[PDB]
Amino acid sequence: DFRDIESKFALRTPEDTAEDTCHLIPGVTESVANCHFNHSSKTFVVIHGWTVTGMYESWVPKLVAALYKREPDSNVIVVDWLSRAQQHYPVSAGYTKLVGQDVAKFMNWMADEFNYPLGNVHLLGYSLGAHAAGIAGSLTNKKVNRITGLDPAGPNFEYAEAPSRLSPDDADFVDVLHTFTRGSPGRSIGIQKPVGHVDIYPNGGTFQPGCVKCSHERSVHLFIDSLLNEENPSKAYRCNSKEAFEKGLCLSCRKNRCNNMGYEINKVRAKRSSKMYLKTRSQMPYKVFHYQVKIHFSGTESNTYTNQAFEISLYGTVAESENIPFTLPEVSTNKTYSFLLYTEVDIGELLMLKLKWISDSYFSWSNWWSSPGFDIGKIRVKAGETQKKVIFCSREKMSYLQKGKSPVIFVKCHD
Amino acid sequence: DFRDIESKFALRTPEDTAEDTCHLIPGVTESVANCHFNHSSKTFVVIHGWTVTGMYESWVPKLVAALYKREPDSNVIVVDWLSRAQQHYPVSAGYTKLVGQDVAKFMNWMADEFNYPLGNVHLLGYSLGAHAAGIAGSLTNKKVNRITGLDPAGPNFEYAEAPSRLSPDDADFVDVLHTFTRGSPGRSIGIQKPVGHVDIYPNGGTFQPGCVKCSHERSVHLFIDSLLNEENPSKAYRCNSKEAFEKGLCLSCRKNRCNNMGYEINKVRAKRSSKMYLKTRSQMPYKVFHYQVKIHFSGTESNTYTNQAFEISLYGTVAESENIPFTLPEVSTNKTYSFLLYTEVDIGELLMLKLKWISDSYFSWSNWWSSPGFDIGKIRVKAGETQKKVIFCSREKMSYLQKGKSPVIFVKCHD
Repeated sequence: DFRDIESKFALRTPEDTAEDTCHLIPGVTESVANCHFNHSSKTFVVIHGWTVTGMYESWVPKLVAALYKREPDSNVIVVDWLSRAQQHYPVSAGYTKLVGQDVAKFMNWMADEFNYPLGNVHLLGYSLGAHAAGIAGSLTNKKVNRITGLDPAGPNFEYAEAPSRLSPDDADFVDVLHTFTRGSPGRSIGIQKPVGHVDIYPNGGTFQPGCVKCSHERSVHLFIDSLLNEENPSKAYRCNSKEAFEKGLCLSCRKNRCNNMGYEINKVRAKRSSKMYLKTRSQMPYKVFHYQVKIHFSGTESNTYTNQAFEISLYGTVAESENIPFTLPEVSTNKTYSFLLYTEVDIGELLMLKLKWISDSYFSWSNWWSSPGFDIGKIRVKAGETQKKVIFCSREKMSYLQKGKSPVIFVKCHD
Repeated sequence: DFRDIESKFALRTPEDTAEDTCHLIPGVTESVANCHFNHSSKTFVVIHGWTVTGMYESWVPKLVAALYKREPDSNVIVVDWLSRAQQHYPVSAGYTKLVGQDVAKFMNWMADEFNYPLGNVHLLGYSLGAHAAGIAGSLTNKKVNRITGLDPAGPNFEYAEAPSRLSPDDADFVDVLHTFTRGSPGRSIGIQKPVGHVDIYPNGGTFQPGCVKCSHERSVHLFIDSLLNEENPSKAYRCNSKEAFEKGLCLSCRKNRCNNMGYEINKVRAKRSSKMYLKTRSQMPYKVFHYQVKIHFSGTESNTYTNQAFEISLYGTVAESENIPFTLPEVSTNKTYSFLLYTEVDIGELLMLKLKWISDSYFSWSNWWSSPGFDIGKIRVKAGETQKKVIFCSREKMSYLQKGKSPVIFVKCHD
């Protein structure tokens, strides 16, 4: 052996939940005999990240079961961070480059022991483990092809240098998921910067409101539910900022302005640190569909903004939605607005649109159980997947805005 | 003069509400000078019917306004029943044939005074006036072409002879409207027999539930709203009985099994005293659309009938309906039922069907807020107008019957 590794190794098997089946000893010894290894196989390696107490991360069994059922003949290896974990948090950040040197010796081992092509390997991890993976990928003699960092750490790595962090040149393709950008960068965990080729801000990137501490457990749950549901990947959209995407002007994707999420990013490289966006549900598998609208208003009386309590329903060929309350901070005459539609079901082909503006909490009455209304019609839509430039229309009576008991309907017409 | 008429005559004008403008004196005197008459015109004559007190029927101004706006250059003439009215009710029935002889001398007058072709005249009336009109049409030397009797009388004319009543041979085409067949034939007003070529039983023919006495008054209202709305006549359907039509097996009209109502009966004669049916609304103009359904049930558990509290909604291209509660006295597994859909609006082309079986009054709970349900799908429909043999289908989840909060949806499919 060259550098005596203190971290114990474990090449895991699908018949293993939360223990070690086969320990791979360091040094150039027997490796394929005790631990099963296939050269014509997939090698996805993980790093256990920062643990405050002495505990192995409880989400490993569902993890290794998910990657083993997703890909047969898989070589999954985990390292023990607890050999150099139970110390101070910046001191653990100091030990990140030593464990990076350890995994550096690891992928330098079979580079000449087995002469691996290193074009079929995967490296992934979270918190300080993803940072050590980025350091190791920065060190690499032969450039690694893929890395999916999960939710990284915070105030230890502030304006650090590129070999000491994740970088686009650290791999052929770098992906990252900032679940938790909430709070101060110098205090809270999470970096507010597009550190990789692509970066994700799920549920706005601040925090998932499902409510444990709910910051990296999400980042592994959406990844495992992305890789299980391989036939319908979640479609992320390139945009400029959080609120610009929330208004919904970044859902065209006529050119490369949108891509998938999770395991398959469709192998698009040479990126300019662009911002890529999603919304998500909470505690059911996360395949939220997206839609954007182009609403039109009219009226010569020129009334102004009052309230944001509006609800809309949707009926379609495949499924149905009851009601989705939303918030529009500006509403007036002769103006076009837009807001996002996040749906838990696949509506599919469209027939008609249902609208219910009761506003029961925020000014339902408005001085005669009715508001001074506008005339609403010619609402256009755009689907978050593929393209749908279709034209709708309204009818005569229910184009008027009315506060409470207002079942406004819409209808498709093509002429 | 041959027979000195006691009834005063009035050839009415559109500038007349409830009075006499021009009195036409009896006997062969001047007739076209004082009262305006055009030979190339339409002559629709009326008879004021039975009045308990001394009163001219208050619905004459809207009547004569409606026939004058419907047909320009119209010769409308009314007689005074009050000359021989204010006596006993069978004694008034005795005077019906004397006023029939009076109007007999009337249409025998210009048969040789002006040599009228008598193929452009109309005779109409109600209560005993329609009976006297039938007697006069039975007497006629040249056969009259048209008569629209309104709601006739009751116990005076029970199993009477054909010259003493309305009959198919009394005219070329005889129409009648039994609004009120409720009660005993020997006590209540109204005959329970197809006295004419066609007969109508509106709202089942018992009574219109709009709630005055609400009987004959209703009759004249549906006739005037039929003649005002000439572009969309109410479509009556030939059937066998009241409940057979109420179940809805008489709405095909592939052959002559349906016709219009009001003024225009499409000139179909030589009838075999068939029963012809309608439903109607109350105190708005009466153009109720009709639909019939072919619902299918399934299930091997073989559950039986419990309740009849079901509600259904309809969404379409043109309009919408909120909910229409109905009653089905038999519901079970693997059985096909049918019930009528009476709508106040024109739904038009169809997209999808909405069903809400809350049954909040009649057993909404059913021991766990849910009932042991059936699987429902493949519902066919048939429009009351023209034909619509279209095929629909259901989806996977909401085919199950559930008591309360049950938004069952349906979808059109053609493959």
